[PDB]
Amino acid sequence: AQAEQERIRMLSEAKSQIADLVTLTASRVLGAELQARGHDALIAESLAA
Amino acid sequence: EQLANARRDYEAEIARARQEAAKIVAQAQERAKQQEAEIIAQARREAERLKEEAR
Repeated sequence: AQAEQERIRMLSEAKSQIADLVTLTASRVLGAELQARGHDALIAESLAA
Repeated sequence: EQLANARRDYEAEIARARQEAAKIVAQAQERAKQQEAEIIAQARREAERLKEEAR
């Protein structure tokens, strides 16, 4: 039963590391997009506050 | 002679019963130790197999 619990823990760790390894899948893409798609003057208008 | 024979027979019976009980206790202790060692080895092997399966 403890081995089954440890297997479930390893599955949860893999699920968490899927997002942890998705740090490079999102951060670099967002940086490149902000360098290219955002370009300059992409500050919108903070009229609400 | 009857008193001496009765005393000797009682002593021999007590010694034989004590020896039989000691032998039974030793056999039971050895069996329990062997079973515990086998159970520990089986649990270790099962844990290693479970870790390999998880990996």
